[PDB]
Amino acid sequence: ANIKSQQKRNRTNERARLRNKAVKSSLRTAVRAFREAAHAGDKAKAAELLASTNRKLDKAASKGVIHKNQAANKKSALAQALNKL
Amino acid sequence: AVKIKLTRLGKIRNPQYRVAVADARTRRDGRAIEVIGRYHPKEEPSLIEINSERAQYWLSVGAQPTEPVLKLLKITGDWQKFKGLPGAQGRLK
Amino acid sequence: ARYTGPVTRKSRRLRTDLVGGDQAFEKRPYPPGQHGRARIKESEYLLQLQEKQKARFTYGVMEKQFRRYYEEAVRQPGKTGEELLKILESRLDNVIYRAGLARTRRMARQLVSHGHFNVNGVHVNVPSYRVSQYDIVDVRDKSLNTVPFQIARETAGERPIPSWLQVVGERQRVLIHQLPERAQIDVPLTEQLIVEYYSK
RNA sequence: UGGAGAGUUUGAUCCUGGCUCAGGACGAACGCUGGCGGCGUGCUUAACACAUGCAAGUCGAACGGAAAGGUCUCUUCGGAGAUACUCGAGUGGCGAACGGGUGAGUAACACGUGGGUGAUCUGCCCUGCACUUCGGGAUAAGCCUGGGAAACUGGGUCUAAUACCGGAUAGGACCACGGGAUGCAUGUCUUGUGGUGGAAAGCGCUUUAGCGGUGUGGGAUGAGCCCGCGGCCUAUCAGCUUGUUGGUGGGGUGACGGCCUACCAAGGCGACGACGGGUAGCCGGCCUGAGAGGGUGUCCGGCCACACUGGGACUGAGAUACGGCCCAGACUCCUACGGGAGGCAGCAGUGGGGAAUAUUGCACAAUGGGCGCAAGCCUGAUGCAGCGACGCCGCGUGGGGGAUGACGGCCUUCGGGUUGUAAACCUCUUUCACCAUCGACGAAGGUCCGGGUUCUCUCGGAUUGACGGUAGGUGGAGAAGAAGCACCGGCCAACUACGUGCCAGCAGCCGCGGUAAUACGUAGGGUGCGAGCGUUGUCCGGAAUUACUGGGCGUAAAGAGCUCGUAGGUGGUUUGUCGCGUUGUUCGUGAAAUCUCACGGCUUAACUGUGAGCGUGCGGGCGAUACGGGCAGACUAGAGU
Ligand SMILES: [Mg+2]
Ligand SMILES: [Mg+2]
Ligand SMILES: [Mg+2]
Ligand SMILES: [Mg+2]
Ligand SMILES: [Mg+2]
Ligand SMILES: [Mg+2]
Ligand SMILES: [Mg+2]
Ligand SMILES: [Mg+2]
Ligand SMILES: [Mg+2]
Ligand SMILES: [Mg+2]
Ligand SMILES: [Mg+2]
Ligand SMILES: [Mg+2]
Ligand SMILES: [Mg+2]
Ligand SMILES: [Mg+2]
Ligand SMILES: [Mg+2]
Ligand SMILES: [Mg+2]
Ligand SMILES: [Mg+2]
Ligand SMILES: [Mg+2]
Ligand SMILES: [Mg+2]
Ligand SMILES: [Mg+2]
Ligand SMILES: [Mg+2]
Ligand SMILES: [Mg+2]
Ligand SMILES: [Mg+2]
Ligand SMILES: [Mg+2]
Ligand SMILES: [Mg+2]
Ligand SMILES: [Mg+2]
Ligand SMILES: [Mg+2]
Ligand SMILES: [Mg+2]
Ligand SMILES: [Mg+2]
Ligand SMILES: [Mg+2]
Ligand SMILES: [Mg+2]
Ligand SMILES: [Mg+2]
Ligand SMILES: [Mg+2]
Ligand SMILES: [Mg+2]
Ligand SMILES: [Mg+2]
Ligand SMILES: [Mg+2]
Ligand SMILES: [Mg+2]
Ligand SMILES: [Mg+2]
Ligand SMILES: [Mg+2]
Ligand SMILES: [Mg+2]
Ligand SMILES: [Mg+2]
Ligand SMILES: [Mg+2]
Ligand SMILES: [Mg+2]
Ligand SMILES: [Mg+2]
Ligand SMILES: [Mg+2]
Ligand SMILES: [Mg+2]
Ligand SMILES: [Mg+2]
Ligand SMILES: [Mg+2]
Ligand SMILES: [Mg+2]
Ligand SMILES: [Mg+2]
Ligand SMILES: [Mg+2]
Ligand SMILES: [Mg+2]
Ligand SMILES: [Mg+2]
Ligand SMILES: [Mg+2]
Ligand SMILES: [Mg+2]
Repeated sequence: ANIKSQQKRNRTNERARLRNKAVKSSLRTAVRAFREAAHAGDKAKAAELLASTNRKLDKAASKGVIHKNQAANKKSALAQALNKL
Repeated sequence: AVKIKLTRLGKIRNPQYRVAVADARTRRDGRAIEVIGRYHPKEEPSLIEINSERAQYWLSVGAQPTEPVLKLLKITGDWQKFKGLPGAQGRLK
Repeated sequence: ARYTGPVTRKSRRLRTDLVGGDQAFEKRPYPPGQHGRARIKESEYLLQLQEKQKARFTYGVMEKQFRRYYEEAVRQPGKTGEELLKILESRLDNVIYRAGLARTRRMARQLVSHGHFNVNGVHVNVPSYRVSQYDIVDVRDKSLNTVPFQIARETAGERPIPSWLQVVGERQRVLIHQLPERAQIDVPLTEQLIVEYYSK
């Protein structure tokens, strides 16, 4: 653009979007994996993967890649999802 | 942040001023949350007044005044009686 | 702006000797002009207009200023004509006329305009200022030993002094007891026709 | 505490009834004229295209580094020496969503007013409590190079941080089971048990310089959403709606929600105007009016929408993201033809349209804002300043005398009248302009150096104002430099003469001028104004000529040809209750500014400030039930059998 800050600001925006992309790819692939676990109803791997799923979800919440309200929404969602498995 | 700033409501050749509480992200002649004083710098000593009992309320809750208001705040003495200084008394004339 | 013209002409036109003493008046009491003697049509609007012109040219007041004074007189509580006369008296050139420190209005006005006057020791040069209660009507200290200002002494007995102002001795300073109401106001003119006029 | 009428239909009349006029106002324009000051105000048309300049920046107390200044040096006599204050380029944080403009679009919870959020978010600000614990790996920048016209970009080493990643502990995540409080149902808070989980950081020091960070509870503020009421034309727009109406399970959101989705049912809106067409930003306000109303939404202020046209995401607490990004489209420019750049409805300013609206100025002096421990830097916000009589207010362009009532002019009944104390003349004083000079308040302010018990405070010293040598005071000179505009038959205030002779022409209206014009041109006089006066246009008034206040329908315009009947409007007598209308009181709100009253100050005024009304309305509580309304009844008088 024109402003000395604006070029630097965009150079930071690309960094933000890419490092954010790593995270949301991780959590999307992981919620899909949890759905694979729950749909099968193994209840052993489904029982033991929560230690990873809520772990990385709360990591995401702490780093602020997403926001704690929807974080709670999703974690309640899968909690009640296995509550009927 | 909530600011106690000096808002200009004067003429070309007279800068009358009137002190309130307002959000920082607001223009001068906008909506002030509540009016707590006035300042006319045209008489010999001054024309100064602050409410002196909502100013304490705003300073306690976190309404930080600006740099020209901080001086006037020591003058009315509310700063000293809010910070526990030995010069708590007002010092206007 | 000021009229800056003949006075007995408009005294004739208004058919009333506005100023105090005029030999140019009373010789030809009819209005001037080449048709000076014709029988004028006594219309209501005619006498109202001549009457408002009387009220203006008596005090040397201009049109929209007279307007503004009338629109605040109407707004003031009670009546309107008494207060309009009150305020047009309270103009300080009329104050000098009542104090007797002038011969005619056009130099009572200029003694103010030309800065020979402090009120509360404040240099005033606008002749439209309104005197308040208890106020002092004073002169500059350096005005002394000037020809009109010293003929102003022995000419203080031929004209009666109103009771709303007090004039004193070797310090030629007036004290305004109060704002004069109705009676001590000299009345060369009946004054309800101004009131009627501006409802048109 | 506030309301005016006149002309015009007839031979004459009285009604009805239009038309016209007398008033006021503008973001105004045009004609003539023109001194200044104060204070306001200035693209109303093309949301048409923009040359040129600035309008968003900040931190060396976060780090790697030494591009410039000065230093400790050597020493070429013009190079080396980062160690070193100082600091170019560079990494990160915050800001950039505030701030300013325009009103295109929008008839909409967009706006005004009042509420709900037990359905929500809110960086930096304040407060209460614990923690700062171990580590890792990259990368910029730099350096060596490659390609391309550039715009820009590929390759290889090398280095950090409050950048990134991995950890341990940590309740305000979750689930389940329970307590304890409250309701307004989904529900709300405080807790316990158990099982899961997620945070951080360092930077400086004259040796009591200091800046941080993180997890959270509560405030404050900003915001989001939803809803009752209100606010244009039109039926020569009557059928609109399928994610439409609802539900369930999900998804998604900060949050409820068809916001989205799978399934199921077939519902929702509308004659109280759906759907549609046209027009339009809305408002406190402004203009007018006696008010009710009518017109309008310009300065100011609040809200919304938009940013060349159209569509979309990102970061971040926060996005119509005007001076951010992605794409398409239209328009201007460079290209070496492969490719790229631009968006003034920001401050100016240019071109173009119009009847028409301005300086490519100064200062950050003040305030508001951004950043930094701070000094400090940025701020076309802001303060100002220039131009436009564009509007309001104020003030001058002399005053007192002055008859033989002078010359000249005009008329004339030829004796005179009129201009006219108006002039000549005498006499007096300089508001404004002229010259000279001093010279500001706006700054109990902003930094430095004396003293301060440290936070603080001044004894008291230097220096800092765009406005500006400006406003203002004083001295010098002499009426000396300073008036024009409109109109004169009635409305409407103001008349004679000469020139013209249905011609020129005037005019708002009805009318004038065809040989004697108070109505055309000129002169004189006069009137109303006056740095203003007139013409236009627009709006209100008069217009009780859309009538709620406040009108009418036999013959003036106006009773449907008649009846029945739908919605609607309206409804006899009486009893009891509800208290919706109505009504009383209080609380809250009805921002500020505006308007009114009283004071205060700018020399008065315009203008400003303060206190009191206004804010008519709305929400909650406590009263009432006379009238209207709902309900439960009763009567026979209306109505019907
Ligand atoms: Mg930066
Ligand atoms: Mg993948
Ligand atoms: Mg959910
Ligand atoms: Mg007839
Ligand atoms: Mg006739
Ligand atoms: Mg009529
Ligand atoms: Mg001219
Ligand atoms: Mg001015
Ligand atoms: Mg540097
Ligand atoms: Mg921006
Ligand atoms: Mg903005
Ligand atoms: Mg415009
Ligand atoms: Mg390294
Ligand atoms: Mg860590
Ligand atoms: Mg843990
Ligand atoms: Mg910091
Ligand atoms: Mg479906
Ligand atoms: Mg559903
Ligand atoms: Mg759901
Ligand atoms: Mg439009
Ligand atoms: Mg009326
Ligand atoms: Mg507006
Ligand atoms: Mg405008
Ligand atoms: Mg444009
Ligand atoms: Mg975000
Ligand atoms: Mg731009
Ligand atoms: Mg502009
Ligand atoms: Mg033109
Ligand atoms: Mg500044
Ligand atoms: Mg400041
Ligand atoms: Mg200006
Ligand atoms: Mg002017
Ligand atoms: Mg003009
Ligand atoms: Mg004036
Ligand atoms: Mg002088
Ligand atoms: Mg007349
Ligand atoms: Mg003739
Ligand atoms: Mg004529
Ligand atoms: Mg007109
Ligand atoms: Mg009417
Ligand atoms: Mg009309
Ligand atoms: Mg009628
Ligand atoms: Mg009838
Ligand atoms: Mg008829
Ligand atoms: Mg009939
Ligand atoms: Mg019947
Ligand atoms: Mg019927
Ligand atoms: Mg019916
Ligand atoms: Mg009924
Ligand atoms: Mg009844
Ligand atoms: Mg006063
Ligand atoms: Mg006053
Ligand atoms: Mg006021
Ligand atoms: Mg108000
Ligand atoms: Mg019967």
